[PDB]
Amino acid sequence: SDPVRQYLHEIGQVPLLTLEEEVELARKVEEGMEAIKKLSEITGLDPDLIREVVRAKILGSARVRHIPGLKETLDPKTVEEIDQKLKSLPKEHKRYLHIAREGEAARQHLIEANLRLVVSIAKKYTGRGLSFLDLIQEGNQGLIRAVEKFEYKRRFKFSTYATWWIRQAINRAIADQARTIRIPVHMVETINKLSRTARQLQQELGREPTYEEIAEAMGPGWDAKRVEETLKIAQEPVSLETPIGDEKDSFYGDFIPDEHLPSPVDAATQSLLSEELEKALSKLSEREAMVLKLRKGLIDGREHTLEEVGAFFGVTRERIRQIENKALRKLKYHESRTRKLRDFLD
Amino acid sequence: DQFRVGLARLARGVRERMLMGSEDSLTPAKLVNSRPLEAAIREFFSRSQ
Amino acid sequence: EKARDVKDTSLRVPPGEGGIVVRTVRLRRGDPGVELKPGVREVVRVYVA
Amino acid sequence: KEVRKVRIALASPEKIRSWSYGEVEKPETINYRTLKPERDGLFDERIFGPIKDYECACGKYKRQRFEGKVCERCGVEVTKSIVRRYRMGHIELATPAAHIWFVKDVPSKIGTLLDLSATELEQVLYFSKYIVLDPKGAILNGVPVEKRQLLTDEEYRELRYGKQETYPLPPGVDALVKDGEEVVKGQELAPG
Amino acid sequence: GKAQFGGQRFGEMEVWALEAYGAAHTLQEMLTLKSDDIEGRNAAYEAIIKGEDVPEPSVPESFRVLVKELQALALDVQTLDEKDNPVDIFEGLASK
Amino acid sequence: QLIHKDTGLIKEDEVFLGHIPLMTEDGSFIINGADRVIVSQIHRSPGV
Amino acid sequence: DLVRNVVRVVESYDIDARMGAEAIQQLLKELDLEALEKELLEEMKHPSRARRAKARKRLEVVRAFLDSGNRPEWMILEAVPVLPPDLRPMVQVDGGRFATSDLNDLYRRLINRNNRLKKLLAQGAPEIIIRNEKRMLQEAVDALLDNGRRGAPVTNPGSDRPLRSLTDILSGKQGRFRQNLLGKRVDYSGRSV
DNA sequence: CCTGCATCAGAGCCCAAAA
DNA sequence: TATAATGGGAGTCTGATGCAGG
RNA sequence: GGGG
Ligand SMILES: Nc1nc2c(ncn2[C@@H]2O[C@H](COP(=O)(O)OP(=O)(O)OP(=O)(O)O)[C@@H](O)[C@H]2O)c(=O)[nH]1
Ligand SMILES: [Zn+2]
Repeated sequence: SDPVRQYLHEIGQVPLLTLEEEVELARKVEEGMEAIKKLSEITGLDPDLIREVVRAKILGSARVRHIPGLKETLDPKTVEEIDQKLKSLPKEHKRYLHIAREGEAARQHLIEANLRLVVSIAKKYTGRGLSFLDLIQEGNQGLIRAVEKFEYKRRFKFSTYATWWIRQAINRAIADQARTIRIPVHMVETINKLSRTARQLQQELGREPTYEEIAEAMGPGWDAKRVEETLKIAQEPVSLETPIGDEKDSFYGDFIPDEHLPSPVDAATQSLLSEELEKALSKLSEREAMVLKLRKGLIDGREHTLEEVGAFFGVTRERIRQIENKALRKLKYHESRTRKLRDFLD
Repeated sequence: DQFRVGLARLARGVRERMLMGSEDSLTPAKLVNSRPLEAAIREFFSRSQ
Repeated sequence: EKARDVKDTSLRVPPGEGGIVVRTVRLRRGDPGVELKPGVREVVRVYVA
Repeated sequence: KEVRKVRIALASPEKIRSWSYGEVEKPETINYRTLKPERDGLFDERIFGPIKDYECACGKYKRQRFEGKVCERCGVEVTKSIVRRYRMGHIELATPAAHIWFVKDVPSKIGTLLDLSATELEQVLYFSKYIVLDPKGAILNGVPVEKRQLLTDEEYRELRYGKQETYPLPPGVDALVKDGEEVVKGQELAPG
Repeated sequence: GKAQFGGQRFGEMEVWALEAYGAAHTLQEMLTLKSDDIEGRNAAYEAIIKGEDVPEPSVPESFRVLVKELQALALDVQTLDEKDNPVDIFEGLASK
Repeated sequence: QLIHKDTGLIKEDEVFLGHIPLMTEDGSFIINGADRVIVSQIHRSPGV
Repeated sequence: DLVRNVVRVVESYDIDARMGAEAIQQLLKELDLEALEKELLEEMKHPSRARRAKARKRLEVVRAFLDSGNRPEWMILEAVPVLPPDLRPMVQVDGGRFATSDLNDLYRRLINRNNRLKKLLAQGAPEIIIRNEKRMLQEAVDALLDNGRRGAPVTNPGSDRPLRSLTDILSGKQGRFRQNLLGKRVDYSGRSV
């Protein structure tokens, strides 16, 4: 009924590995990877395709899907076709198939037996914007990376190598997913640096530092202006549903106007402006209105400058610039009488 | 009461820092992050009912 | 008349309010003693009685 | 035509897709520097419509002479920006998920149809117990497993992976049995 | 609120008042042209400044929000005519 | 004062914890420029 | 066994047993509603009063789906709809600050877990890990549709405020119906002493 | 068969609402 | 990318209805 | 917390 408690119970069902057991599983995974490489040469296939086919039979029919990068939809037909070419190999070649299968099996057990390690690292990273289980799942992702890269020959215990990859995965998770406005991982690193720096500066000075005091402490390249711009970028958004007051009946979003949609006054104004504009180009001449109207466009916006204007106005090409002026000129005289258009300048 | 909460939160930071990064080269000034305490007091005065 | 680069955002007077301007405080960035919240160049306060 | 009636009904996953203008592939919202929407994210204009009236994202086609065109470069339709209130997106789940209204609103609608109690439906949905589609002749604790039976994890592992146990031998003590040997329950393997 | 230049809240009990009087066109104005019916309120203002009478109202925008919110809950809300055929209250904008 | 339970090492320093708001003479506070009051709270006394 | 030169067969079955909404979607698909009506009608002819009572409640749901034309497996989601953006806005307020709707954080949680699930599947993670990921996905869908309904309410970090889900928006005094639908703020109005 | 017993969904309106 | 590190921290009162239990 |  408690999702953390349930998961803790499930990990506790896989016993921890002995030094021997740890080395045994690790050994089988490495040999299996080498087996798949060799199986590629012999067969003329793809090492990844073989690996997904080998892996499919260990986990069972439960998981069958297209894998991003694989050339074949990885449906029961293709895994049977390809598995039958692998089981049709001679005894000395076919020994490598058995190796790959057992490699994958040991990998599963190795991962499962180390899940408690991830919990003990993730619990220390709580409170940074990802839920505990989100931290465990990202931590588990690194553990998978660690199992694939582990070299057992170095005689190191597994826990030593895994921890680097698990710590790496959680920290990348926090940097990627914690913000409504996503920030590049490197930029998040810089922001955190300013925080630590200012926090030191406040501890020696007994008061808040200025932008200038932080810019000095950050070294060359930093002025006060850049510290401020960085802080502006680091601002997290706030919920529209944030309550205002002790009565539970007021939201912040309710105090925010909608600036996009035209207001009744403005919508009214736009209709009235189009109506006076066309009822104005026709009171000189429609044709000198037709030449001018094409040079801007009512609902289109057809302003180039000199080329395009070569085609259909009705004249050749320099002339349209001139009738643009007499249209604009007669409009200008005609405007002083019907000075109703002055007020639309706001 | 709000002060006591803020002090206990700062202690979480102390115990967690007494595990990571070298069990020796730490003074009290580097071990303490005052952010939890400042927020609790600022939280009480600016937003308590 | 070229369409101007800037628009008129001036602070005005709400419906039904108003009086005599008795004081003004102007606070910029880069004046002694004042730093505003990030991004804010200057703050002006007008007290009307 | 005039509205005389309002019907409300369930939506198939096909129909949910019949509404959708695109899949939201990323938790990203808007770009931190440009403040414009992130491509394929929750505000993407390629899915839900243009931010500005009759104007595409990159600005190749900027006015209403084109309505219905989809810009080749940036992918945004030229229409009224009002459509960002109307057009739906969708998320394609990897594994199906139950709609909580039809589970937790009592008596459960799913539960009544399948003759599953409140406790049972919780346990299957929240991954506490297995429910059997095809026993394939399995039998557990002497009785055959029948379809729609609930199994715990331990019960499932015994059925699915077999039963086994490992016994530690005190260091240096040699075993009283040989590798490969069939063994009865209670037989002595080592001094302890 | 006064500081936002707000409108007065005409609430559930106020609608009942208009209903008991049977003033349907007054009530409909409160529910459409004087609030969230966008096509109607823009059109109504234009009519008063031109001396024309205000137009018959259209679909209120907060109902369209309600429809889309039920779709986000995976419920199909369909407006129908007398012949049981679907009626499109989005005027083609949300369909491919 | 830092004490190492393992070693014996002692490093002592005075660390800055931030600011605490002060009450004025008439019993009020100044929080972000605005004068404020803290209202007393009645409740059930601890005990048995 | 390539060392011991033996093929072991460990006693165990090809049994099909599943967890979660995926299992349920199948059982709901494997319902012939016509038959279950027939069965429940035959059971409706029976004493002890309780037998007839339960067959009725069941028969009402069966008949509901039958008349309507709805398939029971639709109560399970494959594609989850996404509400249009202007209804969950991200807007720049006066100060140049951004203010955003709670639905965006609920969707982000969902999208991350879905993406992580796609990745864990392609990389062939163990069943324990895929199981954890799948149940977290249910909880993320559960918070999106009705938050707080089952389990701990999802909150923004460092706040006790439950995030406002689709169900909270529709229902209650502050809900869509009783706030913006049966009553509204209006133009051409004023107030005084 | 009947009764304890829990889990859930209810708890007035409008205005300032000083964030 | 390599000493080893392997199971978490935390908060009233009403009436109606569908449920395991003498 | 304050107005009817
Ligand atoms: N519903 C409601 N009404 C309120 C509230 N506060 C004030 N009122 C109004 O306050 C009024 C009280 O009026 P009274 O002056 O006590 O009326 P009365 O019966 O003549 O009493 P006297 O004037 O002393 O004779 C009622 O009419 C209410 O409508 C409130 O919070 N809720
Ligand atoms: Zn474009």
